[PDB]
Amino acid sequence: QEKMATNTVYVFAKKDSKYAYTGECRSCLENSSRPTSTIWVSMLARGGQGAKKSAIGQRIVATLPYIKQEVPIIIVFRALGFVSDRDILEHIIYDFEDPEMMEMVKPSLDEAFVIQEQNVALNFIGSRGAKPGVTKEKRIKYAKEVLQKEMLPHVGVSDFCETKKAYFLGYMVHRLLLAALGRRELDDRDHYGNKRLDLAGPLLAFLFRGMFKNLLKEVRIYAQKFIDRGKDFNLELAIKTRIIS
Amino acid sequence: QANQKRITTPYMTKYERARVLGTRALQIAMCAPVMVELEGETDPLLIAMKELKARKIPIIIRRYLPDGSYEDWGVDELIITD
Amino acid sequence: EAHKREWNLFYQKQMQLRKGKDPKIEEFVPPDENCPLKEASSRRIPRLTVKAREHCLRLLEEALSSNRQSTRTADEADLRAKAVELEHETFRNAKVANLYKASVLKKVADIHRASKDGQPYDM
Amino acid sequence: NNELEPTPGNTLRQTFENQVNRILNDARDKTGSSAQKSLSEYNNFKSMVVSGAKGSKINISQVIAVVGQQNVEGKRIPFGFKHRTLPHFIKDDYGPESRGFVENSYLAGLTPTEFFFHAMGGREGLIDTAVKTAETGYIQRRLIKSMESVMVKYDATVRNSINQVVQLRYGEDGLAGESVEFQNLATLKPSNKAFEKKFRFDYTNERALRRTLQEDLVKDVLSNAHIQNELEREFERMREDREVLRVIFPTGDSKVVLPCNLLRMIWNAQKIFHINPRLPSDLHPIKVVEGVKELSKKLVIVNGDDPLSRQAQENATLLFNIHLRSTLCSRRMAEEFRLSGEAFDWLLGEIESKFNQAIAHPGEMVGALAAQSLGEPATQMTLNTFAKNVTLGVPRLKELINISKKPKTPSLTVFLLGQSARDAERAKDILCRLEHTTLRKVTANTAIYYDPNPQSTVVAEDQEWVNVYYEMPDFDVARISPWLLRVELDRKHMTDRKLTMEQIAEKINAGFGDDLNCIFNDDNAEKLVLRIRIMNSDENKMQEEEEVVDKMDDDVFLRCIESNMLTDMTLQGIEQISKVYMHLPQTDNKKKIIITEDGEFKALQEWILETDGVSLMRVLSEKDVDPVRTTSNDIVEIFTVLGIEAVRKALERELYHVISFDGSYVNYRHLALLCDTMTCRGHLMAITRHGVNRQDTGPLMKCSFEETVDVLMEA
Amino acid sequence: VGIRFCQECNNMLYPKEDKENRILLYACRNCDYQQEADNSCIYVNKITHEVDELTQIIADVSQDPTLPRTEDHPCQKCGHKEAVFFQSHSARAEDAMRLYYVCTAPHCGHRWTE
Amino acid sequence: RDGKLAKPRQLHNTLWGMVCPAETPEGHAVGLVKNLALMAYISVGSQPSPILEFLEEWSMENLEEISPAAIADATKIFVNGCWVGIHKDPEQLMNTLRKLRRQMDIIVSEVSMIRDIREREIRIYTDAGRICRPLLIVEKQKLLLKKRHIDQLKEREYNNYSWQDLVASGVVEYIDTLEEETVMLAMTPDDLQEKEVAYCSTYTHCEIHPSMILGVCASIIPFPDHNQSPRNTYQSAMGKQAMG
Amino acid sequence: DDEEETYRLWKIRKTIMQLCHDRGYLVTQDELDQTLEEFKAQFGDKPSEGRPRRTDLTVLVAHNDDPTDQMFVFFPEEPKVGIKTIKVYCQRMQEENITRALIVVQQGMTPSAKQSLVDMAPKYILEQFLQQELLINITEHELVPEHVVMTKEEVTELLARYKLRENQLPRIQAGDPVARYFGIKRGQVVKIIRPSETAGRYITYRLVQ
DNA sequence: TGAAAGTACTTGAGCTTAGACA
RNA sequence: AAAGACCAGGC
DNA sequence: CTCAAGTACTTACGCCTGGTCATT
Ligand SMILES: [Zn+2]
Ligand SMILES: [Zn+2]
Repeated sequence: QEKMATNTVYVFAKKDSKYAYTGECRSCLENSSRPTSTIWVSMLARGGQGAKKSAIGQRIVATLPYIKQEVPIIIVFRALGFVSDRDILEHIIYDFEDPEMMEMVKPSLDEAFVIQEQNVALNFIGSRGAKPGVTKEKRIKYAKEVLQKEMLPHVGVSDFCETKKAYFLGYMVHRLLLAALGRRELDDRDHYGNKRLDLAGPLLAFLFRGMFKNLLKEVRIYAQKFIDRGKDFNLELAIKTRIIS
Repeated sequence: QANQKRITTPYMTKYERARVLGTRALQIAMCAPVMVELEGETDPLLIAMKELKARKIPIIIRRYLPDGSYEDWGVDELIITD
Repeated sequence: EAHKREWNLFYQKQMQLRKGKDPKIEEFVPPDENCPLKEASSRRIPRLTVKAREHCLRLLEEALSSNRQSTRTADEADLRAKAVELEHETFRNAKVANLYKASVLKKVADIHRASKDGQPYDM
Repeated sequence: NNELEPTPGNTLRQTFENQVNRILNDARDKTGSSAQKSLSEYNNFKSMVVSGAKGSKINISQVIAVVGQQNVEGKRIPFGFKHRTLPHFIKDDYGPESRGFVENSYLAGLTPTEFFFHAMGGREGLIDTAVKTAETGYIQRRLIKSMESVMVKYDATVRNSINQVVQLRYGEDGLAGESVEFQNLATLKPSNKAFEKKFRFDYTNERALRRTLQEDLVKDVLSNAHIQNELEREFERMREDREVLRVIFPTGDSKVVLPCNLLRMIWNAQKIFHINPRLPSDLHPIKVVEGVKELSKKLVIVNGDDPLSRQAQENATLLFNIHLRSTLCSRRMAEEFRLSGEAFDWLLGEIESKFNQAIAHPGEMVGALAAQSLGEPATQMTLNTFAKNVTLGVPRLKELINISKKPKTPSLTVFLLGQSARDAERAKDILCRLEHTTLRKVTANTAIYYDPNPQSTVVAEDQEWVNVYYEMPDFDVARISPWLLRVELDRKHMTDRKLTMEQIAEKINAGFGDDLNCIFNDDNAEKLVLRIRIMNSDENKMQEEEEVVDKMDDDVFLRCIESNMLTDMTLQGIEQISKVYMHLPQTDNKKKIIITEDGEFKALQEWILETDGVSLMRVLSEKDVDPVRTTSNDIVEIFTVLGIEAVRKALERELYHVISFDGSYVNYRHLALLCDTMTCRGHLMAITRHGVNRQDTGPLMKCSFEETVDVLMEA
Repeated sequence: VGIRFCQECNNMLYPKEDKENRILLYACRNCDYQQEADNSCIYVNKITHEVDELTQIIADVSQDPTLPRTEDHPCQKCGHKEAVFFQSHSARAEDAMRLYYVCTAPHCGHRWTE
Repeated sequence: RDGKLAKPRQLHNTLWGMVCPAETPEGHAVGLVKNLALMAYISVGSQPSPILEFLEEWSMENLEEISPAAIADATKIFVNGCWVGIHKDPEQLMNTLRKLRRQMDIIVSEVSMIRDIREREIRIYTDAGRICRPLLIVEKQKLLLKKRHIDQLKEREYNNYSWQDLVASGVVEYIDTLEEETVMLAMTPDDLQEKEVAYCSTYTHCEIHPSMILGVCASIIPFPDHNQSPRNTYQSAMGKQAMG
Repeated sequence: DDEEETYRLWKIRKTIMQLCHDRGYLVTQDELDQTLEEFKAQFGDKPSEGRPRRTDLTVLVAHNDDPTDQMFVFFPEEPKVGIKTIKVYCQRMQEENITRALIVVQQGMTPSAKQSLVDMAPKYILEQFLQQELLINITEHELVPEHVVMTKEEVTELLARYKLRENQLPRIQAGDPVARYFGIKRGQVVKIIRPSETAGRYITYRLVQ
């Protein structure tokens, strides 16, 4: 079965979408768990958003998973613990001797004027989660977990992978900008170098992962229903090989 | 409408010819008396065709006008296309 | 088409406030005593002071004098009327002040060019 | 090395590709001609091609000489890899081998790269065949269900299920499309001198009459003045018919479809009765005239003695009567055909019988027949249309059928009235006055500087005219805004549209009030530079205390001003007109056809304008644009501008174009029925659920078309 | 034309106007920092963007085996015979089929267009 | 399959030698169902631990210890999509990686290594599902496949010398698609490698035989290059129905 | 510029008088073919701060059959016509006792203006026409065929001949540009004569609703 | 891993005022 | 076996 | 109260052959 190659950065341009140039990375973590968590980084065409865009085409924004609508890229970068704009630009822009790309990223910095703290950026993201947390701390925790675990898991998942995530997101924004300059050709979907083939191995692996997970869920259910007595527990009657078979 | 002031084509349409031939053939195959003389004709369709060529089919075609009126044309009154 | 009214409103409201209080400021000065300007008391071109038209007339006069000391025309008495007529033609052909000044400067070059072409500046 | 100049309307890449394609196509055509010239008479490929059983000349060319260029999506083989077609080729190789031109032929065998490129080329045809069929079938179903109840009633008026009149007579002439053939009027086109020489029957000669007419009839023709009067009346009526034809048929298209073939039965009468052209005829010309006049009465499409019925009959049979009087003319009978009297009577009888046979039979299901006759060619039509580009084939037919509010390529052809039609400079002037040219299209670069005092001129080159301009009684004394917006105008784009800074500054003033300072460099320079400031100061008042919060600091206010100028300045032309093309047409439909002083039809090559994007109202209102011939391919704006009958005609034209582009022919009555059923209720009714179910037909009629339960709920 | 950064919070400096002295000032809005603006220009827009590609062209491109190379045009600096050539290789480059040559041989890295 | 988008269905330049061009089903599935080429091999997957360990042992720099000011001139290093760091000498790194894959010490022959010179990226893929085909290796203008290899393969029986030993000798290399982007191939050695009117001199790989681009069903066609490509497709789809 | 507006006024007046002639109103032959120079001399060249103020450009015409009904063409000076303008202009309308008049708007009308326009049907009828729509004669376009307004007797004869009820005829909405051109109200029938390449001439009747 | 479009709904906005004569 | 889905294939 | 500018439904060839599978 054909499918898009995972963990790599692609840039596509839709004819009628509100995004002029869209960069996405279908990311999976070593195929160990979860199907895929994919992230979009796009540029808001040319039509005015009320009060800021009056230039050659800018306002890079992000679409995080489990977030209903768009989030500014600089706010996401600040949510990773990077406060100063120069560090964010260093992660995004690798050489400051090129002024045009800096001019294009400028209004994305302009949007994130209001959000200047890491914690307030995390609250900004968390208030835009699947369900808004009642308290500030719950939203902070939810946003931190989304940023750390589900958003771009292939670069890293555990704690201090924040710097690696920031570098990879900067690379994403850099590729999107390079597409905006036209210095890089738009990626072709039909290019077979961007496609992977799921043979018997990967397909049976995807099947067996969920099947064994369901087996473990049933074992846990049986164990919970049999432990309330407190008598004992035996595995042989707790396992239904019928599930996998 | 009345026999006077009839306005349709005096030619009989191919649809009228087809339906009148089918109806006459069915009647003939259901023991109706034949009008034209038959020379060893056991097939009702050819009998009906010969009847049409002789203008002896005892059928009048009621041509419905779009306004709800109608006009009665005998097969003999209509002139055969062939 | 929706943004046209939006931009019009935004521009007009953001530059109207720039005008500040007391927006009357007209004080149309009449021709003082001897302005060599046909229909000098004309308000057709807004913010076109009479002294500005006199300055343009003097610039045209200097251009015609430079042409005079390159082609040896008759005298200055007719050149005064020549400059007045050129200024009046430019004024009629102009509708706004900056365009009038631009047309005045455009004629001056043509003249100087003809003086460089050594030929008299004809009509 | 950049010696290739760009053809107007095309980028350098487009012109280079056009040149390469022209070279390769010319090479392939030359090789094919050389190969076909080398085939012997015994060659079986040639034997099959000349017979037309199967194959074609290009087939022999591909087999023997050269397969030819392979195209994907109407273009040369793309760069699937990084700036290279296949890894075997170097990057950025635009040569014929690298981009898919197959030098070898099928007999010689393709090289592996050529084999893969040919596989790609054939994949295009395979995909088109597999994918267009569904949409063509859906189009046929929609057309059928729209027309399925349209029928010819017994009064020959074509009516739908609700008895609403679609056409007064089927095909506007009342006759079926099976018996008609192509015929030439032979009266439309002939020079007035030739028309008179051919159709007058000059009886004064007294030698031609002896040669062509029998000796007995010559004295009868000459002596009686009533004969001459009737003949002159016949010629006058024929001249009036000539004028009517020239009104009906511009462009001088003499090929028309008519029920019975006059020349063929004239020839049949010659052969049946053994007519000898070498001998004088015994046919009296007055007998010919009277026979024609009597025959015209018995060819009845609309029966009735009412003046309305008489006029309807005359209009329905006008073209055929004109052709009959042209072909059955007395002079033509006496000179060319030489028919005898009995032969002429038999010919009249045959004409009457065949015309009566050709009349459409009441009860004929014309709606479904027209819908199928329209949908059948759509199956053989290509889904793809690939320097004006217009959608053709199945997508264009879909756009016309649905009347899409936004067609993919809406174009508007424009004709010029005066000298601009012939002269190229005025045509370019109209081109520039029609094409939308905003400020961005003409300026090279723009920048916002800081000039605290105008005399400072932080930019050096602007010192001269700046110190020229600010040395007058101006508003320099007050707080002239220190923020300067400086724009640079591209000389090439400046002179291409024949624009000047006076026009641009006038537009700036009109759009932004007199409170905006604009200063420019009166050309004759090196940088068509224009300087603009935002002068307001405060009319020489006291500083500024407690300024309003939304002051919009002049730097970012100049930002908004510059953006608005660069985006919505509309310096010239009309909006929604992206690009206007200009060329001299070579096809007669776009050429100017006039009637000379000799009455002949001559075609004049005049410049015409094709636009990307349509605004019919303003283009028609524009000076020197021909208001009569200007038209657009999209239908909605024609409905909103010119009316519903203009929509009928334009939709018929668009359908005819999209059908006959490939060379196919469909009889006119089906197109007329489709356009009439679409333009029947007074509005543009779409052939789709919204418009077929919008009619006031029966609920069971609608429930068979795409709605079912919804229509039954409403009922 | 470019972007200048603060030195206290390392944020972006936006142009401000010094009313009292009438000089262009770059004032960060995150803090109170203000600095003198040397260039006196803020924004430059080359919409026709007559940009030079050789400034965007890297020298290691000469190491590409997939690129064509000719000995016809030598290096201006080192005079090496063999040089790799390629087209613009850039989108939105208007209409340009011109050739951008890169000199081969190690440590040269010279580039020129003709 | 109901989708009318005709773009994905088209035969791509990217499918050369990778998927059979002629063979494809007919109907709504044209182009969307593809059968493998004769020489095409699918990457099975490998843990990218030894490659990362070698990269760490081969200098380079991680992302945590990197200075953002010195990353512009350096070339980024990607392993299975994840960004591991940068390297300042891409040429020698790529040469050593190629040598190691040729001799199969640390990098298995399945792993693909790509150097995008214009964009300064280096991508190393150990992922499963990548499609790859073997290709001969060219050094200078001569093949690495010599007479002795063919002599030993002629006696392949009772020799214990097979395709694996040929690959382990650094003669043949498995090149996937996005590495085929950075490769330059020669059709046949006896024609495109020898000196002629100069077209290319930097050939790095040569195809085994061009007929290997065809699939199982399209390989049985005699003289398939003399046929119209749609007819080759028809014969390919029809040979599955041939009776025997 | 100013000459552009002069040409606009001349073209609008020419099209308006052609429209009035097509509706059976007495229009002098010289007025129909009026050169730009002749109009410029008659109405005084530049309209901006000049002789023609868009007033006295108004046209009063009389119907051929009866000179009493007449018709009197309109030219509001404002870019957008309001209630007060049409109110005083209807005061003129009642002072002259005529019934039929037009409306030549520069850009558009307020919704209240349109509602007041439709308010009285029998007392006075007024038709609103955009400035742009009058810059060309749509009836002269090659696509638009000849339209003839049928009298009630002709409509009755047509219905009796074909035995059709009124709604069985083809329709044309009153908002059609050609229908507006002839000032046709709902219930009238327009006779349409167009050439055909099969019969030579075809007459179509379109009921207006 | 990548419809596309036409139609039926809502929802927000949003525009000088003053009394006498009239 | 019944209708449901899926798949492959012919024109 | 009342106009243009966002959110929901609704549909995408014609048959024809067969084989397999889970529910019933
Ligand atoms: Zn700061
Ligand atoms: Zn060098």
